[PDB]
Amino acid sequence: GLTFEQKAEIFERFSNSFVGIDRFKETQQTLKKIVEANYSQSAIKEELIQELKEVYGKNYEKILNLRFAVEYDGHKDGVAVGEFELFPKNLQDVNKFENYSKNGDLIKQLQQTTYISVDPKETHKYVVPKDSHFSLLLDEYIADEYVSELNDNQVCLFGFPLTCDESDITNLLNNEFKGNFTSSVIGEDILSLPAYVVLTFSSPKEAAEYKQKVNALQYTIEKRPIYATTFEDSRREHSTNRTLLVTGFKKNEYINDMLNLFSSFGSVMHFEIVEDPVHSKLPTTEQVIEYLKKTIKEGDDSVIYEITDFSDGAPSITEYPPFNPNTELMRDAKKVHEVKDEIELEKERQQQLAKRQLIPRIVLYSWDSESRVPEEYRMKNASEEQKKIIQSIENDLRTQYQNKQYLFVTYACTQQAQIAFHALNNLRNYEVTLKKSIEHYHCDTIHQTSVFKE
Amino acid sequence: KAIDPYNDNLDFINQITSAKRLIGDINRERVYQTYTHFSQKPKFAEQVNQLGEEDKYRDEATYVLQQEQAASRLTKYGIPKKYIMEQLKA
Amino acid sequence: MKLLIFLKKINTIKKIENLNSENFTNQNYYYNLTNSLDQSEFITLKHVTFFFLKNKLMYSLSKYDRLNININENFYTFLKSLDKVDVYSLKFFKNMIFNKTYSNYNVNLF
Amino acid sequence: VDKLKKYALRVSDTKRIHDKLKSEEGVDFSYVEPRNLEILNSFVHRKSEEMEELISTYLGVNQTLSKEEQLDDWRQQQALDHINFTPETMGKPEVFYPGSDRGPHPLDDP
Amino acid sequence: XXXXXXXXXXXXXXXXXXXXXXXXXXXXXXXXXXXXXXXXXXXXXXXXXXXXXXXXXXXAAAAXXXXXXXXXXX
Amino acid sequence: SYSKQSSFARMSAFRNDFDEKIKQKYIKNKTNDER
Amino acid sequence: KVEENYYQQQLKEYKLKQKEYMKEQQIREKWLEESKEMLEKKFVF
Amino acid sequence: GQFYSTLEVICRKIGAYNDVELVKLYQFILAEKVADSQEAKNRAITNIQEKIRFNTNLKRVKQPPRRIDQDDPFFSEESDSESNFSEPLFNFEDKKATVKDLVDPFITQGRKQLETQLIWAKVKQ
Amino acid sequence: MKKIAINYIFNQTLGRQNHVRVIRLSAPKAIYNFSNKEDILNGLNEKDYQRYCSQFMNELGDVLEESPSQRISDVQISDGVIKVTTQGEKTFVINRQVPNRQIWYSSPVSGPQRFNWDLQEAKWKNQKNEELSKLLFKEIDQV
Amino acid sequence: LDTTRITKEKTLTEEYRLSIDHLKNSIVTKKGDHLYDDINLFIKQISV
Repeated sequence: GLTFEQKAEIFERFSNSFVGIDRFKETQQTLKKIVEANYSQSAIKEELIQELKEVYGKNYEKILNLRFAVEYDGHKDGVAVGEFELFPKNLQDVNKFENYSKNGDLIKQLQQTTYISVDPKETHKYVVPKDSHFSLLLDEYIADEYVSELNDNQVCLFGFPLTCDESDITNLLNNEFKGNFTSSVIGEDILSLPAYVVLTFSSPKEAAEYKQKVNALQYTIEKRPIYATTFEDSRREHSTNRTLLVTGFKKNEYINDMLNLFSSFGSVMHFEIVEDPVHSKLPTTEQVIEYLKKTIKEGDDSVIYEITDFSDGAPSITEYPPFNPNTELMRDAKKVHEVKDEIELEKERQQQLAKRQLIPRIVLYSWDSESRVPEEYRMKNASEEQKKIIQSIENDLRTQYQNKQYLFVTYACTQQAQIAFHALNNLRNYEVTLKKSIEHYHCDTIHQTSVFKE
Repeated sequence: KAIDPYNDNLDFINQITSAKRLIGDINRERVYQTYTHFSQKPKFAEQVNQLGEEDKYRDEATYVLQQEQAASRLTKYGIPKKYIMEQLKA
Repeated sequence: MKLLIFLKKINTIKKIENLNSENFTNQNYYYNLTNSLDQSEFITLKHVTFFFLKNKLMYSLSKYDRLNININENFYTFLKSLDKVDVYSLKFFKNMIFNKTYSNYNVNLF
Repeated sequence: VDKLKKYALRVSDTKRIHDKLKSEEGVDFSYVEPRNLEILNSFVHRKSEEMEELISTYLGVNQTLSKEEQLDDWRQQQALDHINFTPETMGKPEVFYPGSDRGPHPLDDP
Repeated sequence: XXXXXXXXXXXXXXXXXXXXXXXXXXXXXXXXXXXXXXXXXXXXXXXXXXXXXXXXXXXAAAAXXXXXXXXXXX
Repeated sequence: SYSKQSSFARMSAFRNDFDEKIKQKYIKNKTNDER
Repeated sequence: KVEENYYQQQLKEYKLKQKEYMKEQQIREKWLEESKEMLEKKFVF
Repeated sequence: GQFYSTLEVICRKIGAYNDVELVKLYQFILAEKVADSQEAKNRAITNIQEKIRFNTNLKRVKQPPRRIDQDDPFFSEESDSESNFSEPLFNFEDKKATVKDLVDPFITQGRKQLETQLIWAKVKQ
Repeated sequence: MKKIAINYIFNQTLGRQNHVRVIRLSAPKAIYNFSNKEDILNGLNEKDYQRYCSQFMNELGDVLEESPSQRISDVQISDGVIKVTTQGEKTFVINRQVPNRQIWYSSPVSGPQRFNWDLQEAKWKNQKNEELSKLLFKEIDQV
Repeated sequence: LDTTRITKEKTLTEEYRLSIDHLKNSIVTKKGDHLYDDINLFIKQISV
């Protein structure tokens, strides 16, 4: 079993304590390194490099220094370019995606947008009508399937973990497997590492007889198996038994941790996350009112558009469409039938105000500081020395984002998917299912609430 | 706009309380065919309880009666910036 | 000159407070408190495996936000100041406000 | 413990105030003698009192008892009427409900 | 992992469950009940409580207020 | 399952409408008669 | 066609409430009437 | 019966919601206090935990059966309705709950926040 | 290096999210197999293949979408693919395989197999001289 | 039935006292303190 003293450590760590406070003090002191280091990575490299070696083995040197290219296809005119780093030197700069260089302004023109500022022609490329959802606009993904794509005389392998290099593969073939093959090609996955190799044999008997060799002997890198497949296994090694969902994660989590998780259980071939901003502009009431009058016709009181002003921090409301209290009234009545006519009509006029207030109202936001503020501390009354500063800040604030609490994966193997399906169901809060013909709009919630209002 | 509950001057307030002791009470529903925030409208509210039973009106009546049955400068109208900064010096 | 650097910056700060932000509409600081502690965050067999295996940094690094920690410190001391101090009184007053206490003088048909 | 009183005085300060704005001695009511008052409240709540007699007879409740047993009913009203929320007026000290396992509400374990 | 499967029912999980009932139900006062508690970060022996803390705030303070306090008879 | 996102995916069951009168079609052959 | 169906689907829901609602009132009347008779007997004797 | 009722007054002001929770929190602090080396300590916990795992089952009431709300995978449990009104003792005029009583003064909630809140409650019902 | 595809997408109406950022990562494909367009294989050119599949492939989607039978619980269509789910959980899949100039059929009953085009007969068929459609409608009734 | 019923073996009458003493040593006690009154009674309600 275990010794006594180990239990008390396990006990204290898990005695009336939830996640966020498990070893609460130690995490504070990690900041005292980092904050004093001003987010420089200098306090942390000695610890990560041990972990990479125990996990990534040899390629840790690359994996500190890997870089993914980036392409922004949002702005209508031009596509942009950038890069993104695993484990960068600025511990602040994490999943910000700000190193883009080619087209610097066009993405700022998009982050710096209200719900009014939409020109589908010249500025913006992708737009979502009410009939549709943003997933339908995207090119619908089709994961690549390898076992279906075969010649019935070649064979593919599966299950190469992270620590194996290209040099290792070329050795094991000549050393252990000793194939009679004609050719061989390696398939690199998302990270530069390999995960599967195809082998061409001149005739099918060469393949299957070679297959049963590889699967009779159970060659096992550190703990994981490796096996071979042919056209018969295209059924089992199809995209349906590969793809998965995940939903248990929180809002604040970084991608730099996520890619390491799902790569650990096995190699990966595709990711999808939808992230939404936190801070976005809030225009003036007038710009809204100028906009609504173009969109909305008169005599449409099914819905009302509340507009609010938070330049004071407390809301002040402005409404649209405004109310028409046009009414005529009977006055100085001197007979009985004069009274009866008044009663039957005022049953409504005892109710008009409530049936106005009890209309579904679309809520909208506005700022309106420049009006209700002294002229000294305005933006128009500022200096170009300052106006650069504020635009430097606005362009920074609107780079924070929040994931939509779901995720997608394509494991190139099936056994890797079985293992991720087995562990992720048994870790913190993650919950997993296959992706059997479903799209984003099922898991989306905010879109799924607005539709119910309609 | 004019009746700011966070307005705190003797002039603006003594003009109010001195009005009621002399005037008495008012039925301001005749006045305002539109809506106001400061007024009391019992007959307006007794209606919405009855209309509120239906399916449309529960999700919408709540914000009304919250806005009416409330008693605070703070929770009803929020807290603007000015009323806080006054209390640091104070 | 030191006074000028102090006050010339403040001329900017009073003009920086008036920026647009969708977040200032919501009361984020109140949501983060309520949404922190849930049924999920209680320790289970599942969480505990995540604390033995991959307690590492590359597998998990978002723990070290100032906001995720400063907010938990309020919950932190309340649990460990439980045995030493009369927080049971605070529970009594918390119920006393909403009349959830039950006294002797009062009348009941229970 | 020092903060406990500040946190405790707010409790009694608030229940006084919140009941005050609903009561409002100056404008909303005026203190009057109860004896002559019930003559009035017998008229506006007349509808309820009429049915309560029908219920008493439907159950089979008897008429008013002898003078001695009416004098017994006298002081038992006086006991309920001469309250000041003290052990002197009660005959017992003050306590609060033992918070039980199933819940603090009493009917969780009647 | 076996130890966690062993000392499962024997584990103490009642205190944490209490706070959950607090934040869920009374979401308002709970913020106050937790804000009421705030232990001192650092102690200090001799001083003149009248104005020593007064000057101790004006000078020799950086992002951390200083002030007096009682103790077990002290 | 309790996750609000994964739930409604697990709930959905498409092709919610059906009929019995309507025959199930087939691909047609102008090559040869059947009767 | 739909409004006619939903019209008559919802009558069944309305009447059943109305019938059981009146069953109480018929039971109220006997209590209201008979209880008043028991009063006058006690005050005349 | 002598020292039982006072623990209910003491344990609550301590974290221990019940008597046995004292033992559950002071397991190891108390295990070191007893000596019957490491094998005595390990065998000492078993002397304790087996008591705890026996003290409960007697105090454990037979729980009521499994309701619909419980173990519902897709949704949480139902939230009981809280109201501000107390019905009449006899309802000659049949009174009913109304929207005003669900509301509570001195607490407010933004307009959009409610409609989000009320939808997901409507989906449960 | 590899590439990430970010797609900023926006809503046109008012109440909903003004701004959205979609992320998509996709590792490239390996080029194990290759055959030129002009290189005919299995009796078909690249253009002969796209015609005689789409003519047969598009008609099914017109049917299976409109299928009134309970058994077909879910159906999905994409570029040159169609997925099926009989009642319960099982799945049938048809998929075009370009360089082979052939299609890919997969059933739980019968393993994955391939079918070929015949000019004199003008239909995708098996080594067993069997249509793809009738196997689809039979294997459903078989299970 | 006897499997359920208690025995003097499994009781805890001493393990309470060991914990309470850990509180008194750990926590300050005075007349103003609410714990001082109940604990000194509690000690008599075992030794007596």
